[PDB]
Amino acid sequence: NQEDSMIMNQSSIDRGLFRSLFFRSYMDQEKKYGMSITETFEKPQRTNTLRMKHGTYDKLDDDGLIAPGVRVSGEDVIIGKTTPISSKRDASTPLRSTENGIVDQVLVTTNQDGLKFVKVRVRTTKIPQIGDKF
Amino acid sequence: EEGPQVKIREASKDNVDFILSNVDLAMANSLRRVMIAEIPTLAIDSVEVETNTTVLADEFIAHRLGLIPLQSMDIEQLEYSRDCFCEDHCDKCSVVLTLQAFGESESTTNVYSKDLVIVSNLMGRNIGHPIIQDKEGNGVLICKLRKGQELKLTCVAKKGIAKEHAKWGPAAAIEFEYDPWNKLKHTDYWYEQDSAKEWPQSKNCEYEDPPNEGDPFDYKAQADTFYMNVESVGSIPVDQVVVRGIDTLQKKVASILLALTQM
Amino acid sequence: MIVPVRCFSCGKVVGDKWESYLNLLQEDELDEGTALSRLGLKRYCCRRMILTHVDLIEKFLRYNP
Amino acid sequence: KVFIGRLPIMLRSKNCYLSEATESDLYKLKECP
Amino acid sequence: ATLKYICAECSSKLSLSRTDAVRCKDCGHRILLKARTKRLVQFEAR
Ligand SMILES: [Zn+2]
Ligand SMILES: [Zn+2]
Ligand SMILES: [Zn+2]
Repeated sequence: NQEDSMIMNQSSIDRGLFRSLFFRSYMDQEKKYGMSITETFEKPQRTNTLRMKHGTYDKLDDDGLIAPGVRVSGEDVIIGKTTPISSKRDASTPLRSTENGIVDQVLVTTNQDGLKFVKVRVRTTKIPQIGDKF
Repeated sequence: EEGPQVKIREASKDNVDFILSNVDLAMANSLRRVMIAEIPTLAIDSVEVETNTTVLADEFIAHRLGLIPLQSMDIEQLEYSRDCFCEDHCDKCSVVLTLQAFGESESTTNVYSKDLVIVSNLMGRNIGHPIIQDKEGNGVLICKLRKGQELKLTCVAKKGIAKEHAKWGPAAAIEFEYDPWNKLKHTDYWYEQDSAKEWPQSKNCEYEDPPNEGDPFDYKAQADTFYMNVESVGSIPVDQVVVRGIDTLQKKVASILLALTQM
Repeated sequence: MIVPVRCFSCGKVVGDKWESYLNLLQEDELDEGTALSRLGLKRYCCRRMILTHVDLIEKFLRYNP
Repeated sequence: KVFIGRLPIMLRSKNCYLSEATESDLYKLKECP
Repeated sequence: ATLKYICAECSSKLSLSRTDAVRCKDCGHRILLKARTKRLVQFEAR
């Protein structure tokens, strides 16, 4: 506890002492080229272009998304977007490398243009650590 | 009769107010230490979600569920899950529970520990039955459900101690006190003007006797007279928090002689 | 955000005693002081648990799904 | 007669919906009171 | 059973093909959530 620091009762943290939560959102759209060429929202796999990310696509369903409630890991795909060029480049968006957690809400709407908007949430239980600020 | 002896002052269902004399300061402390953690307890560990909707998240509700005290009587007849040979959990090491609630009522629907169901067969040992301190018979308020808030679960109850996590805490806060009349000089009493004139003389002080100034400093004095109040969770009935405590304090000693002989 | 199952410093099952504290004042017209003690709140650790907590859960229940 | 520019509106303001809407209407509008 | 998508407001099951109108089939609203990942989620009690 010297030069400003402090000791903590873990057998108390265990009950709910300074137990918290933290929720992160993710954004992406079904971006249009004009000539009715749109990025595809699904689960891409190699074939023609193979310009893809390295994470786990395997967790996502076939609407190019994980349904909320699944345990996300680290660098695994959360957003499945395929880039058509003149096939399967790819512009999929994965989990932030640092983070971990569970999917909270998988929101999908239409923008002012009507482009398949995605809003995924990453629900983590931040617990008192050996060097957290208080 | 024998060595260090007991003086039960008050007896109840969650408090054993007694006095311990002839014991070493250390022997008194080493049990107060043992009672807080190293006593086997059954409390949920692997909480499995089927469908959730509550205002609390998947792992939110899951944390509180392990904190629910369950009957821990014949816990020394069901081994630690780990020590069994099954695929994770079975009757030998675990007694599984479930909880299937839904916000039916137009009003709020309070999930209580009474709503829990012992699915995995108990095989004939008092265990997995929550501690209901409620008048209404409810016991341990889990959450609140409004509309179609459905909480479909699968809660596994394994063995464990508070050294692992306090949810297996067999006790709450054990009271510890000795040498009320400080004739052992165990404390440099703080005062602006006068010591006892500013410091309140303890309850447990009506059991030792006045110092009397016409006496020297008790240089030959040593500490006994251990005034303790044992606050039980109710998971283990009061007496066993003490008994299965003393017993498990001996086991760790007997383990050392055992280790000395393989050596 | 709802009753903590058990106190932090001690570990006494505070969980159930919420639905019993709410009425103890609403109904019995009592003060918080004797109402906390009427449940069995001796030491301040358990006292601060029931007293200085807010059941935010109800404000969240006031929504749709 | 003729429209000119889409001007953002302040939350709980003049032409804003929130301002008038009650606690119940808020817990219904899925907006925090 | 068979609920790929869900509405936030009225709360009504949907499911639509890749480009088959992001619209709840009662209230105009384009909103919607993606429902439960049926698969059982085991946890910790700590
Ligand atoms: Zn087993
Ligand atoms: Zn306490
Ligand atoms: Zn709708």
